[PDB]
Amino acid sequence: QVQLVESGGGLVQAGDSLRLSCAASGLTFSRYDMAWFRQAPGKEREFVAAITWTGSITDYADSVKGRFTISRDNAKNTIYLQMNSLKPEDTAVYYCAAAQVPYGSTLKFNLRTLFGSWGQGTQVTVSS
Amino acid sequence: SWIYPTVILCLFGFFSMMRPSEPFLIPYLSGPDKNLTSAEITNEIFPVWTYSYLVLLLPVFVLTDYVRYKPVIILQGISFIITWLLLLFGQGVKTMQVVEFFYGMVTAAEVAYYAYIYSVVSPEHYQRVSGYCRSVTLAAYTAGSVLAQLLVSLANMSYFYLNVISLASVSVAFLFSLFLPMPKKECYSSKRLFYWSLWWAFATAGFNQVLNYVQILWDYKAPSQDSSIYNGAVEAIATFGGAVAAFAVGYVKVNWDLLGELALVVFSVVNAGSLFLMHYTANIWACYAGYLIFKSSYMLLITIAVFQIAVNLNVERYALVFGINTFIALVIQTIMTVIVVDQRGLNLPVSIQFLVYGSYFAVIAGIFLMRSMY
Ligand SMILES: *[C@@H]1O[C@H](CO)[C@@H](O)[C@H](O)[C@H]1NC(C)=O
Repeated sequence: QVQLVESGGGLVQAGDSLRLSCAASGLTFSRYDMAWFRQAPGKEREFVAAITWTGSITDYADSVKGRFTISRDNAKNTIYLQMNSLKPEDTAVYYCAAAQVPYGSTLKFNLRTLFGSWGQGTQVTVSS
Repeated sequence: SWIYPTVILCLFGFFSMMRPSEPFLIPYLSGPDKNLTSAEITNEIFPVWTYSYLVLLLPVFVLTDYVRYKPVIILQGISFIITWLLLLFGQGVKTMQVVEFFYGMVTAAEVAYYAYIYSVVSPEHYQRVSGYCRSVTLAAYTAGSVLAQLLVSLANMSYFYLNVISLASVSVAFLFSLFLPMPKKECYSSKRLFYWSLWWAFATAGFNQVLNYVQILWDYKAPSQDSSIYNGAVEAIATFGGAVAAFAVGYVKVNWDLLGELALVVFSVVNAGSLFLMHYTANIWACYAGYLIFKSSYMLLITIAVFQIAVNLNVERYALVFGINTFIALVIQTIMTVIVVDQRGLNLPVSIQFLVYGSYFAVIAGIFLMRSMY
């Protein structure tokens, strides 16, 4: 049972920055393409970022691009998401997701259908 | 006399094996076209190909010599057409499982392609015959890979149209099999046949094990944001390397009576040392060159084995002996995959897997290198 734990969320005035962490457990962290999704209050879960298992690639959503810096620390089985210059439109419950197949990127699995094993999300309330 | 059967057989082989859509199967199925998840594709669809292949290999090798082969090649053509029609217009998971069943039929029926020619040709054309048939398939694979790469990037070719091109290719191939001439009307006693089948059974299991992790090794060794282009190109070149190695087997005048085993030992070590080079070396080019040598060297041997099995077969049991060897390789590969890669087993990372594959191939060479008692 792959267990993930999102932490870092909370109220942040507009323009500040955040860092969320997701200390994955129960899986071989060093083989899986992790990602970050969000669920705005009234929409469906939407891809935010995805860091390949090698760490050399980081896809991003069009809105977030240029502010979000997904990372990973295979020593601590942890991934991060630095969110800088946060606008009220980034509010969501931020879920970290793990690739359902280990080497998703190498086998060329579409990213927006590759991440499951959801967590319980962390609430970010970017308060203008 | 021998030219017409060989020409038609190799035209069928080239046009059947030329399929642009193959290298983009996972992107196609998980893409915006079919929307199959990674978990589904990996666990529910793909395994049906291995079990379907394993089961269907039984009737194939049981009967292909009875039906006189052509019926089996035609069946493979129809299976190709059905598989690609379902791929184009089939949506769902059960439909993809049926696609995998028919692809298992397609690949399991390939025993007739290599078995067929020795029944219609004289024994004195067996060497040349064997080389062309293997090379045209690898030449076709390289051509399909290059065409797909160019089209997808230069022509912005969507995977649907790659599938359409592959469907037209396999349809043309099916049309080429209706004209194949019909042949006319416990066999491992020979030691050459026994050992050539022993290497076939074990080398083949190892070979198909590496192919699913070469690109994973290259990514781990050298994380590059454009690895996909290089991973495809090296695959194609490595496939073209074995096409000329396979071709060169039928052309060069070498006495295979004495050079049979000697080639087996020499190129068995090159298949071992080549794998250690990919595991240890840091340069990706050294790893790329290792794959080129390993794949080209293996395809040189698989050509000699088929030629050297057919020469020593007293009975016309070409599909039985070839069919058994690719079935026992399937059992070995499936067992080994569970032990080595599967979570149920050891769950070895790709970092060390090629030390297992490298040494697994050194053991094969060890048995053949040490058969000299005095
Ligand atoms: C796959 O998802 C996309 C976006 O939701 C959709 O437009 C497409 O129709 C889906 N696949 C098919 C062809 O059913």
